Amino acid sequence: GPMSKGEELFTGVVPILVELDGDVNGHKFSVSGEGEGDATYGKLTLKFICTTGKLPVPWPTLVTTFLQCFARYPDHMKQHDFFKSAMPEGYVQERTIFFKDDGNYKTRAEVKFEGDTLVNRIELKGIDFKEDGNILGHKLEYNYNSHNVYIMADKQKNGIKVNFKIRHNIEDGSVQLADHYQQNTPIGDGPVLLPDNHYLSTQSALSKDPNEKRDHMVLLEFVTAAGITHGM
Repeated sequence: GPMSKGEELFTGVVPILVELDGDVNGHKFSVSGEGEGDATYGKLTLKFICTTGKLPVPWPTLVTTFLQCFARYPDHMKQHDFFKSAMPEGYVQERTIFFKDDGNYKTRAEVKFEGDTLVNRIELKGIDFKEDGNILGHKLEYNYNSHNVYIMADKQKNGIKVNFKIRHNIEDGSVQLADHYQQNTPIGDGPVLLPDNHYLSTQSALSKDPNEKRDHMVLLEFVTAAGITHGM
């Protein structure tokens, strides 16, 4: 049987909407995204458009901000899926992202069902970026590395927490570190699943739509949970 009501909402393909309101160093920008997710396979397919013009930061720096409820949790781990258990009312996802030797992003997002669509709505505030640094200078390669992140329960606040480092490839062969600190809290009062410590493993591919003239990103992602019971 299902371990939560929300688990049942993800057994097939679900449409996705993403809306981001951004302000980096006083530059305001907006991004809209559309696509589909299939948590049976842990797969996301998304297209984002900057509706205000050229995106003032590199697209790869926003990948983590733009849906962990679509992670594939194997049968033996479904009791640890906090993200689906918060649905349909959803969760708040908050992060500070510290870019080494550069500025920070602060983000607040709500992830929930609106009608039949899973919607991620984000406010982003970026401050203290260098005008000619890797971010505002668009020195990041248009690609993305794979990452394994360590999910832990926050029992006192009835949610989950995670810290992880994202590595962004730079055009000179160096790496720009983006240090993530993340807190997720349920929006509703209902019971949720608080997990044992485990990993989410993510693989992402970035591409372009050949028929899209606007500044945009196509994102394909695969996310799966992996446990550390080590029963052996």
